[PDB]
Amino acid sequence: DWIWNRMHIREEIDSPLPHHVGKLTSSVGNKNAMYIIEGESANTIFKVQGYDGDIYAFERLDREKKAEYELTAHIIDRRNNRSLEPPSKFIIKVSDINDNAPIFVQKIFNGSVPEMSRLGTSVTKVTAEDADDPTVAGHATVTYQIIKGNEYFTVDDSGVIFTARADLDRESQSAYEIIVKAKDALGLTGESSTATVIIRLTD
Amino acid sequence: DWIWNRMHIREEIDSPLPHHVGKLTSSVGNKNAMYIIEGESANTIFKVQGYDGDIYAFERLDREKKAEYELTAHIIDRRNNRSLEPPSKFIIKVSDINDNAPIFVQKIFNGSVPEMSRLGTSVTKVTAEDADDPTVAGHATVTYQIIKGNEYFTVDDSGVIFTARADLDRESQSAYEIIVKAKDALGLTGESSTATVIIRLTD
Ligand SMILES: [Ca+2]
Ligand SMILES: [Ca+2]
Ligand SMILES: [Ca+2]
Ligand SMILES: [Ca+2]
Ligand SMILES: [Ca+2]
Ligand SMILES: [Ca+2]
Repeated sequence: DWIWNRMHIREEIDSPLPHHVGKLTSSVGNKNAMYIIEGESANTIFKVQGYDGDIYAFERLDREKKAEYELTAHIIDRRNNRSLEPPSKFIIKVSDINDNAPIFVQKIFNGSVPEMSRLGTSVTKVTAEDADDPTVAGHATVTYQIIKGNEYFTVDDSGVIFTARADLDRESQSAYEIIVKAKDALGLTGESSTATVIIRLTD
Repeated sequence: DWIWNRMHIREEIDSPLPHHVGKLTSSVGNKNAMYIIEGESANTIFKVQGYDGDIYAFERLDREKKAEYELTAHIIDRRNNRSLEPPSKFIIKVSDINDNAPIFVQKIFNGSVPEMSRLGTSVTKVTAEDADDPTVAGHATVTYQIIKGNEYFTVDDSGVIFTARADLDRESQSAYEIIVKAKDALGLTGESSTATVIIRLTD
């Protein structure tokens, strides 16, 4: 279905308040009429600025705090306070910007793998989460790199760590401490965007 | 009735092209669908910019040239070119700015009034035309001032000229030339802003 009862405003707008959100339109043509709103942050963050039905935002918004607001519109005869229309529900949607980097879910991950496993043996999985909107182009798309120990292990872009060599010998080294870094597809990183993986070689 | 199938963009936008108009929303689905538009200046002035159904304008607009544009939106599966919704009609409205001053096309008006008429006697009506939108915030509200001949006549903000004295005497002076200035209520005046009124006393 087509969804038309929506307004959209970008988060984190850094030009001077207030900021234009969108415009209400009722077909009545009583010019004693006024647009009135109620609902989530109606008349605090979002205010009508008239007489045309324009709604403005009076705070900078963070989609990661609240991503949308449910409001209801009216239109009122200011002579007699009569409601001229049925009220109309709508949503003000806060449009995502890429303002978060992926952050690992743990400071230290642990795994193990038998010594002398074939090249490309899966060891363990690391995970970083990006607080941006995962339905927007790439904003919460996470990619991974090993930045210390990449000669010994590789990582795929799901965070899966694999042996990078077929000759890992427990006698030479029984525990690797490797450093992983995460970074969203638009390049945003990072700290808490690194972590450590302790990988023990088993006998 | 509430009219939700609308977008609005201000005319005579001075910042870098291109300029955000609004956003289409289908509750569909893919994951493989694309927003496609047709209609007045679709795909030349107005283009979808992807992938969330945002429309942008690629020219500056003049409401006085064209005030609105009828378009139809589609949502199409990229794979097989199947439509995924019935099309939806919508209008892109161009929001007025105050960029026109009242213009006198007729620059000489003629009126008459009996000599020795009382103060406040109606003489004639002058009219200047303002090309902006009469439904928006004073933009085409015309006001008038007398800038020559104030001692003898007044003008109201509807352009009606009145006697300013009860002793206008046909034997002493049978004809006056006053000059009227028009400007809109927001102060905009320009090159065609004055007219002469030739007033003759009768009896
Ligand atoms: Ca944010
Ligand atoms: Ca991100
Ligand atoms: Ca964000
Ligand atoms: Ca214009
Ligand atoms: Ca205009
Ligand atoms: Ca004007």
